[PDB]
Amino acid sequence: PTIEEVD
Amino acid sequence: SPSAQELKEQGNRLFVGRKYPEAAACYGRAITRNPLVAVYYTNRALCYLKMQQHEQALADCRRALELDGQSVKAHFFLGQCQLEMESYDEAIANLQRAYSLAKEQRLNFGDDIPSALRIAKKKRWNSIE
Repeated sequence: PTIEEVD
Repeated sequence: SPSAQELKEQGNRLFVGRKYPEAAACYGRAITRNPLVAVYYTNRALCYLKMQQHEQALADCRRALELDGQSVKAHFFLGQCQLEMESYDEAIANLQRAYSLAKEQRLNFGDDIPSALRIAKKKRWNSIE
């Protein structure tokens, strides 16, 4: 649950 | 010979390890195998932001958005990028769009996006002064 992260 | 998803995960693991140029290269190799996957571009765009390469980050956001117009991260990374480039109004609208899209998609990032929005609006305001 973190926006600034790769998928 | 690694697969596209193998290279993406290797890129991911390098990113977590703060090896941004190495990770960006891995995503490049993923793209070579399958250029039609939005996440490869949004992942690399985040590398470019960490590497201070805003123009490249911008270009990757556009590649992702053309593949997936609903991408929350593509809009969020684009707004962050614009924020650092001092395109304040564009930055805020893209962060707002990321917020709306995530809400629509029932994606939970807690208060991350509203937090980034406050930061962006604070910066535009302070800049105006």
